[PDB]
Amino acid sequence: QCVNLTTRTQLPPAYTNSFTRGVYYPDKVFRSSVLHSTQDLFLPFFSNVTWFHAIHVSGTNGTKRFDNPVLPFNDGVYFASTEKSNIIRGWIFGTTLDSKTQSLLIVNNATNVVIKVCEFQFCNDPFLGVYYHKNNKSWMESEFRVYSSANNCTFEYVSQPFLMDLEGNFKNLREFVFKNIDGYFKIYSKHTPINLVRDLPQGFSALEPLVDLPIGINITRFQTLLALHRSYLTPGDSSSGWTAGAAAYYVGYLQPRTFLLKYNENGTITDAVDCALDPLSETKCTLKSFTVEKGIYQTSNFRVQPTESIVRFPNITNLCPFGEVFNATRFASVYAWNRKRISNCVADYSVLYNSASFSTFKCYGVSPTKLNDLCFTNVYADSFVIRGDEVRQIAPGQTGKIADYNYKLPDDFTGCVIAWNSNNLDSKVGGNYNYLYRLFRKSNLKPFERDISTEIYQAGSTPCNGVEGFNCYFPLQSYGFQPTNGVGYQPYRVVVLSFELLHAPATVCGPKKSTNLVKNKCVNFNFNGLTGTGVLTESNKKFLPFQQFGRDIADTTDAVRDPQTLEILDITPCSFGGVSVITPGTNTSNQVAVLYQGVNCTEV
Amino acid sequence: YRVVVLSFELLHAPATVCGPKKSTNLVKNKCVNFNFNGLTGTGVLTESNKKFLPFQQFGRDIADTTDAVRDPQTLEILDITPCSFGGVSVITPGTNTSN
Amino acid sequence: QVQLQESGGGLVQPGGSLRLSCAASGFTLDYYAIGWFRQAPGKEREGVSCISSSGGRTNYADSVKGRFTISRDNTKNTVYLQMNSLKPEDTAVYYCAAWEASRWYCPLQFSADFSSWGQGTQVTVSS
Amino acid sequence: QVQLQESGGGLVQPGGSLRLSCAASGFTLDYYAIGWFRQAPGKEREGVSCISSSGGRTNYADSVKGRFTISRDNTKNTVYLQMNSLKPEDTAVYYCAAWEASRWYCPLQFSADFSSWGQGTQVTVSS
Ligand SMILES: *[C@@H]1O[C@H](CO)[C@@H](O)[C@H](O)[C@H]1NC(C)=O
Ligand SMILES: *[C@@H]1O[C@H](CO)[C@@H](O)[C@H](O)[C@H]1NC(C)=O
Ligand SMILES: *[C@@H]1O[C@H](CO)[C@@H](O)[C@H](O)[C@H]1NC(C)=O
Repeated sequence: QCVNLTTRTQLPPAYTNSFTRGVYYPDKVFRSSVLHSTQDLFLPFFSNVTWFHAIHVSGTNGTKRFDNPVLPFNDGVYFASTEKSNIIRGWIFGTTLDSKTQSLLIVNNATNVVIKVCEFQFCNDPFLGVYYHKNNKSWMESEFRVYSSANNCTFEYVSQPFLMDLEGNFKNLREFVFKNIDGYFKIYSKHTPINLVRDLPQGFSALEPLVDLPIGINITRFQTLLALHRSYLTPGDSSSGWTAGAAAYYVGYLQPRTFLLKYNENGTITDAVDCALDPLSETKCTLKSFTVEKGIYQTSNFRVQPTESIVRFPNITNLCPFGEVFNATRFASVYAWNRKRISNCVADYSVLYNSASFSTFKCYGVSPTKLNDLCFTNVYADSFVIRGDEVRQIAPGQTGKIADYNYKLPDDFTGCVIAWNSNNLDSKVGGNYNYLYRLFRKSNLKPFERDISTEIYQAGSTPCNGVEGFNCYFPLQSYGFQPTNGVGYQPYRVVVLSFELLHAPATVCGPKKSTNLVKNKCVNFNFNGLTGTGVLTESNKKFLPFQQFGRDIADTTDAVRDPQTLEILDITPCSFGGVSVITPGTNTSNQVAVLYQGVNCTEV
Repeated sequence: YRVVVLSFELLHAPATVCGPKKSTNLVKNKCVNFNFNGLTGTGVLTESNKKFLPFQQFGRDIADTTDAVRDPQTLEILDITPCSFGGVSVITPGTNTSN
Repeated sequence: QVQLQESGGGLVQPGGSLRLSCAASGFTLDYYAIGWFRQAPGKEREGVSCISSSGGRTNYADSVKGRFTISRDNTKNTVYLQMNSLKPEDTAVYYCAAWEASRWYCPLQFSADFSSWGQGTQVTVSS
Repeated sequence: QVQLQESGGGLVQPGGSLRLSCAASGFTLDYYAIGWFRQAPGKEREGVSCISSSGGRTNYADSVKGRFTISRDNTKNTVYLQMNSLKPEDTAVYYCAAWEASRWYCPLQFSADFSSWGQGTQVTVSS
């Protein structure tokens, strides 16, 4: 069972420098007197790592509390331990560290190691209550206070302890590397006696492999398991803990790095070099030796990657007579519909959506958000004053009086149905009966068919002969549009837009995103559909009025005409080149010089 | 009746249970087709005096070709050599003189 | 396939509390504002409480202020309300309407078209 | 890798609407003419409807005339059936089949080779 401790209070982070450590055997092969280059997850040289006291006394009173934050686990972790009295005991791994996601424990008592992955319920301060015996004291008893409960256990492993016993300055360094790739939880280990060095010692030490585990879980966050020698019920004034946590543990974060490892005739890594540190090391990696002679070598290449984007594209003056339809005065009757044609215009569909004024927004065949992007060939517009409960019947694949008798909607409908009301504008106190609606027809219609005939339908067997009477009715009845009618009986201004997507030239297109102009900076540019990377400079060339572009002798674009501003701009590809290192023999000096071929010294 | 069911998990997952099958007795100094722990190759096996690290199972030349392999039974690293390929040349005078 | 469904109606005591929810299937409700309306026996359908598409703008009738709390979850696509201290004047049929505002403003004070209507549920307060 | 896949099957009310789609992967469906066919419990594989490769010629069954709609998108390499005014006689397993005109004359109202077949989708109409 877990016992609550005091707050961590978010102690400030502290940094130190790691000098050539974390070098572990990257594979399981034997190499003798050879230089091998490996690209994998490692600790950078002279990298800056975060170090925590096991116990800190930060309060003015002298409160002894642990430095046990839960730290992020990204692409492996290097964990160093300078310790003397066996106070760090294990590690927790997972994503949530709760009863929601599977979590892994490694713990080390005096006898063996225990490794599990289950559904643990983890407390805020897991720890191990460690106490000595009253007679022997040779070993210690550990009471686990790490998790509340465990379920769905999927692995178990017990073997020789990872940490050796430490039972007055023989502090030792345990260097560990933990990685997770392809369901593989790998631990590489090494221990070394240290003397009179508070931080990591300077030197090299190969880290041998210790175990691989097929846990196969997702792990993003981890914590450090530590041991209470004291009592949480009665915290002593001082010395109840272990020398106020002089024992320390260091955390470094691994990255994909390249290393040149030198295997000797033993197959022990006696030296390594990282290729990304400094140009001297880059030269050593590219030449595949630890010593370079006096001369000049070429290591890599730079390209000056662009920093932003620009797009310009001309906008036509006239837009559309959308306001002639949507904001019209008089509308058509439902028996004699008003199709309107829209072509050779730029259609602003952001206006209709941002209007936040139309009740129904249902576009079929085209997503609502993308009307301005893609454009079409021809547009047909209809907009009417239909009753409210007859709104849902304008979408293809439907049944209803209007949906069956008046106007068919083909299933393969690419377009939009967008509706709202017309109460304050199309209703009158005496009722607006100028809209005539059909309820009787001889047969159902076809998609996009129009009938305006006013023939009297024969409900019975005798012919009407255009004259009403028994079993004879006029085709059209008028609606009682009143401002006091209920929601369904209200007048409803509904719009149907039918678009044409054909293998034909496009005459209607959407609004075009045009941005600001940037000069003398490498940028990705899109002029009238031409996309590229370059730096745009003011050009003296003169274009004839009907010309737009310019090419060199070698079929490469070099000059362009800005559509909005009639200036003429020329393009230079963004400066790149090779990088060379001038260096004398490594046996004489370790300083180098860099030379960038065929570029100007401003972009560097 | 005492009944035990053994359910085998065959997925794209690491194999922790395997059958040693028959530990085929070592036959050396004659280039054979060998399959050590999944490595399949052809060549002659000879006793070698190199020392592999306990975790190391492979030995690599300067190139990618593997040379020495550790015996899982009893260590004494064995080394591999492809067994003497070559080419045949025919020394003959003019056929109008002798065959 | 646009469908609106009520959940949580029933019989309670005056002064009590209950929670009603409108769920929906066939389309997403984050774009729509959703209002709650009620029809009493012999009375017209009144506006009980409206909430915007993003939930930042809300409307309560003067008779329902301080007892009703409207809310929505756009992630799971439902709209909730909590009524406390119920009265016999609140017993009626109850509806959820999802639509888009019709005028140039952010609030939802006024009424407009009521795009999609569920079948409703009965809420009864009597003791 | 020639695959014809049916999608959109389900249970619908009589008088409702439904949409079925046949998609082609591993080959071009524009070159083939595609027909929707059916098998009912205890009945034979009857020709419901057909459309030509270009879509300029179509045939329907008299049992589905005036209620069914066949079409195709040759750019998207698919064939659609929309299904309106549904009757309980429309519950069955529906396949899409692609073939080439194996006779003279443009129309496809005769039955013929059906070189490629799908797995089928269930469409049930009952209420
Ligand atoms: C280490 O810290 C110093 C300042 O505290 C900083 O200049 C340096 O960038 C850090 N190390 C790394 C690798 O960033
Ligand atoms: C090579 O091997 C021995 C062990 O056999 C080791 O102790 C020795 O120091 C190694 N040689 C060098 C130069 O490191
Ligand atoms: C480019 O190089 C020339 C030398 O050829 C120099 O005069 C000029 O100032 C440089 N311009 C930039 C921006 O570096």
